[PDB]
Amino acid sequence: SAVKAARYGKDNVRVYKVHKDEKTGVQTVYEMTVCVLLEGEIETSYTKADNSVIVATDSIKNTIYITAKQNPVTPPELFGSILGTHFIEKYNHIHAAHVNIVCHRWTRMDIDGKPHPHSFIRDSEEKRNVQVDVVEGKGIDIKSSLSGLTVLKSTNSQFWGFLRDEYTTLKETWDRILSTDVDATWQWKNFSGLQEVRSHVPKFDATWATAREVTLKTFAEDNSASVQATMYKMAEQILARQQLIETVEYSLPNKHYFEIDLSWHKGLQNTGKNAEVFAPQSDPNGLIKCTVGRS
Amino acid sequence: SAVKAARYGKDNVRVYKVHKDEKTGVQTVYEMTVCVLLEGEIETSYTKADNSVIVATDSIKNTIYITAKQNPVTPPELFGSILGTHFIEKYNHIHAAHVNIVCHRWTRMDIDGKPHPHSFIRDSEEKRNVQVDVVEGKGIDIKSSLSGLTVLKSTNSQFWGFLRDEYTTLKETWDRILSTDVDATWQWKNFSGLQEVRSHVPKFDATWATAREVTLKTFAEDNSASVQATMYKMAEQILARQQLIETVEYSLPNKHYFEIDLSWHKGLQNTGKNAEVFAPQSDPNGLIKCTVGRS
Amino acid sequence: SAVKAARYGKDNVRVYKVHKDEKTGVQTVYEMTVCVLLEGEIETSYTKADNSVIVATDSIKNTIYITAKQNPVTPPELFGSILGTHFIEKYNHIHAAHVNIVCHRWTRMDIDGKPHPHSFIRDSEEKRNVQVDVVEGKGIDIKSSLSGLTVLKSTNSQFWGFLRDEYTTLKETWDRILSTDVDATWQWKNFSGLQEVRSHVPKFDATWATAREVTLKTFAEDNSASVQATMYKMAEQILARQQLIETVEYSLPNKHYFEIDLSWHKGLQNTGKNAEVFAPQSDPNGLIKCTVGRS
Amino acid sequence: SAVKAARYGKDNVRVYKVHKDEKTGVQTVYEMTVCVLLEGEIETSYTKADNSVIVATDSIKNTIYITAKQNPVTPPELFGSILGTHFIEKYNHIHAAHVNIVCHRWTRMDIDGKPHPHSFIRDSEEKRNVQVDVVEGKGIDIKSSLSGLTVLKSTNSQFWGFLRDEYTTLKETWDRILSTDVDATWQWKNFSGLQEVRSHVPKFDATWATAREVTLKTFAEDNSASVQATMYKMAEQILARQQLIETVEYSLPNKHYFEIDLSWHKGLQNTGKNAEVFAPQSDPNGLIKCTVGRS
Ligand SMILES: O=c1[nH]c(=O)c2nn[nH]c2[nH]1
Ligand SMILES: O=c1[nH]c(=O)c2nn[nH]c2[nH]1
Ligand SMILES: O=c1[nH]c(=O)c2nn[nH]c2[nH]1
Ligand SMILES: O=c1[nH]c(=O)c2nn[nH]c2[nH]1
Ligand SMILES: [Cl-]
Ligand SMILES: [Cl-]
Ligand SMILES: [Cl-]
Ligand SMILES: [Cl-]
Ligand code: NA
Ligand code: NA
Ligand code: NA
Ligand code: NA
Repeated sequence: SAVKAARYGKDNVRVYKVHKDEKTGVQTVYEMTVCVLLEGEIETSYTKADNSVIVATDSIKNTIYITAKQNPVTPPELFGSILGTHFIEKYNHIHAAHVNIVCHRWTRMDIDGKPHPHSFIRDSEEKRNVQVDVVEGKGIDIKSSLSGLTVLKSTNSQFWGFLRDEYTTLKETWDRILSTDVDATWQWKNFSGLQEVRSHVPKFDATWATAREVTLKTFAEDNSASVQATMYKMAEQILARQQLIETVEYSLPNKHYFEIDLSWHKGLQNTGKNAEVFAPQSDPNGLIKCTVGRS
Repeated sequence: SAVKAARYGKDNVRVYKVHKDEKTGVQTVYEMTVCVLLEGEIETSYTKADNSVIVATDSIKNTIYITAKQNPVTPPELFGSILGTHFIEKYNHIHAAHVNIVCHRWTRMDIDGKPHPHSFIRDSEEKRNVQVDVVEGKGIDIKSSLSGLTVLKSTNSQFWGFLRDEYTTLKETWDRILSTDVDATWQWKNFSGLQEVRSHVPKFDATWATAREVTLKTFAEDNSASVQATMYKMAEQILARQQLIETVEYSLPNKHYFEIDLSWHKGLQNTGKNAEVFAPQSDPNGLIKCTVGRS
Repeated sequence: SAVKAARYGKDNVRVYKVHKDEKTGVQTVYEMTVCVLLEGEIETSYTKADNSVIVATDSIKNTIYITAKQNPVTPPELFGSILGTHFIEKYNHIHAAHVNIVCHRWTRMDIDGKPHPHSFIRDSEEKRNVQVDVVEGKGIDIKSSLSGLTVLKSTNSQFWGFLRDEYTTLKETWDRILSTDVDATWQWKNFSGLQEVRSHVPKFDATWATAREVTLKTFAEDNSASVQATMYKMAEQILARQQLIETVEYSLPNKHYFEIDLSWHKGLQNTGKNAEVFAPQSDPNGLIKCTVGRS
Repeated sequence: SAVKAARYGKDNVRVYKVHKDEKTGVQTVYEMTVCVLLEGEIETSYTKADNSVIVATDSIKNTIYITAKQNPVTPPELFGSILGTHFIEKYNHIHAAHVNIVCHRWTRMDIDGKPHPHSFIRDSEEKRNVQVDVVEGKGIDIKSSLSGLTVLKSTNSQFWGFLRDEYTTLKETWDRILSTDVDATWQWKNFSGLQEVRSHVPKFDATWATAREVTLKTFAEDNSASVQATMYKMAEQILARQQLIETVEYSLPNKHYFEIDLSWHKGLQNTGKNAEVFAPQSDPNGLIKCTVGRS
């Protein structure tokens, strides 16, 4: 037997950081969940009980807190690059660090029309994430994403013209509900190291904002021929707006809302043009994925 | 053996309804999860296998859809009163209906600064709920609530002066983080029946809005001496603003964020006045409850 | 405004305890989640910011650990009685303690046919719970329960003879699947205090075992006319077997498995007597409740 | 812009199947959740709104039910191979099918010491899974797994000798609790097609059973030097026992149970040799992974 691949570390490390402007009194909070997995010359911990090569996962947890104390935690693309670089520079036998960060929303409260200096609201479960892989000699690969963005439009979605055979019961339609939970990932070009990541810092927040805006506008305005077609249009625009992105991936469930035929009850009309009451379906659901890159 | 209490019905009935203004093109969606449990002269279904007294739970599900087709679904206090009244009027041997409604957020999207006519976003997991108990001869009792409103303030929360004995390790503090998931319930005065509920329809949305506003402002502005003290002030204001409410109940977890002592590492200062990085605790949590009524 | 009711404490306190027999080498583990809420003369913490009446929730957490160190944690009915008695005896102004305990399964592993001395498996998510209310001057009220016991039978369940009207579409049936998650609660007669609870210690484990056995046998052997009828038979037997129980309550979802008509595809027969493939429904579900007591 | 990768299908398809022996009266149930994603020449559905290349996801759902009606659903490795082969053979432009199956436990009840003919219990949340990738011209790749197997041992776990530096606070230990949720995957050698899979049918259930047995025995009997070391020993044995497996992967969380120092309270001794009461930690957790293959 041989170890073909090994990685280990600390998952589900919850971190909060507060920034206090002494000038203005204004406080800003950041809350994340962090995962760090390491690889390197660690095979003997598995094969020979040799713990001397193990940086304890508890020590990894400590490091995350220390790094957050001494560095900015935003944008998470920078924080994660700093964190991963740390492990491969500090430990000679560690050659890769895999850092995943989930950012939780704490949005400043408006009270009486004015931004409150130190109160916040979790205004939805949408997340901003990063995956950062720091590999000794091979630079820094960053995948940024948004997830848990739940949307619905009540009309201007169509689905017709699909393949019909002896397994098909689905009726063509020119007017349906479309609802999904958006998972969108943009993959940056490889960066040579931390100096290069630092050089692009302003692009990370801006690109996140553009991706969200494009997603929302396109969903709302597209007279959609299918989930496939709509999602392609989203990906095409993001790539057009940020040249340092190599690929954009979307993964979208099609969360079905079914018509309910009530005609058995006193001839009540609740289908097609007369559909007002629908049954949301918890399962099953369509799942549609696409990765779009440059020609 | 005797049946001392019995109730039965359909839970987790998901319902969507759309309203279409043909004038303006504007669509509005409502999505709920509904539970209906019935009581009455049904003991023999349990004791004698006599199913003749059972209105099938499947029929209850059908009724919910039919009622939603033929009536307004908002405010949920009205919808639930209509639904419960239906069962006790229609079936001679059914004498109580217990209706629980959870309303899910579908907030109209702003695209380019303009309200979109038919696209929506789930802008958080906060819910608006109602519990309606319709009892033959005893009217309609309505409890309205908001839940899942998650908030945090980074300062202006204190906790000092509490009882100290040989079980106490907690240090007094003059500056801490306060974070909670708000569950707030207001109980209306008993209504004689549907005509009376209809007569008060405008008060339901207005009171929900006031309760939310009061909760948020009070949390943000109170230099809090304890969760207990802050929540009392919220309840006092709601009761003052709506005379048709008899009681207000709050149930608030105290979701702890712990300081992390980093002084073992190079003398790093991260406690008291120097606290910047904290560890959110998933469990355990304080749980603080209060019911406030009129003197 | 006046405080009509108030309670506060610590929820979600996870506790593990190990017992080591030095004779035999055999270890036994117990794992619980505990909630303790207190009531008494504490209104001024809410109304006047008077924290002097508050036993901090952190201190409540400490107490739970200390009590578990110094006392047996099984049966949970005894542990919870000891814990609640502590608070009302120790603090003059605390007059009620409400203790909820959820016991998690750690079942000893069989390796090579022999019981292992110190390895355990979580052999399902079924829980054994207790709710203990200790009220100064009014003794100790104990509700014991099992929950999360998920069962299914593939035949010998019928549902016919129910009320049919213009809201009914459900077809009568003589052969269906029946599946549920059992929640069963037995309420003990009031106990005068801790000495009395101690006097009945052997009955707690025995009654839990009987309730589970009766539930399982009755479900498996009853040619069920309805959930209502089957659950009544379970409750009747428990009450017959343990005289110190006053009431038994069951709450049972009816988790539907629907036939799938495949006849549109090449005349495939998959309904009634020919039903082999079914669609489990996640929602909605029937919910059936009964409380049975003594005549 | 170009489509670099695309896949789509139906997720969360819940399926139940019953087998009835008319001889003996004995019924056996199977319950799964199935996901099928397809790839092929479908780019134009995304880029040109050309739905003619789409086999509707609703039709995929129908197919799953039809296939389950006409074929055995066990072992899931066979069912998934049949299902995936179907799509690539039936549709000329579909060239890959990705089939994921989660099998849920329905274990026959023992009532009075005898196996019941048609009643079942969900005896834990452990799953048996398969991932089957059927690729036109490249055969059938099957990954089998077990997941959600939760275990704990109260002693005979050690962790000492690890790297200590200025980020390390963790104390070496010779006696700790070890608890994990086992996720174990075995990857079969590529199969040329369905005839070859059929030829190995008996090996699938047998290998699943061996993997579970080896996992459980090794966990219980190993005087563990680390999670890394213990998991390696599990993987080595599986590979030794089944030659048609190419790799074994384990992913194991280290779910921490912390000592609680109670010495501040009346000198109570609850650490090291005197540790009886521990605090289970919900987060963070160690995460340890290994892929082991043949030399
Ligand atoms: O947008 C859609 N894409 C699909 O592939 C599909 N299949 N069924 N319904 C569908 N709707
Ligand atoms: O606001 C608070 N109330 C309490 O009762 C308490 N106990 N510990 N900490 C606390 N904070
Ligand atoms: O056992 C049942 N009880 C009910 O009350 C019911 N209603 N529909 N189906 C049902 N099955
Ligand atoms: O078994 C373990 N492996 C590890 O890598 C580790 N790190 N901390 N604790 C640990 N325990
Ligand atoms: Cl779909
Ligand atoms: Cl608290
Ligand atoms: Cl039902
Ligand atoms: Cl670990
Ligand atoms: Na290195
Ligand atoms: Na009536
Ligand atoms: Na007292
Ligand atoms: Na093909």
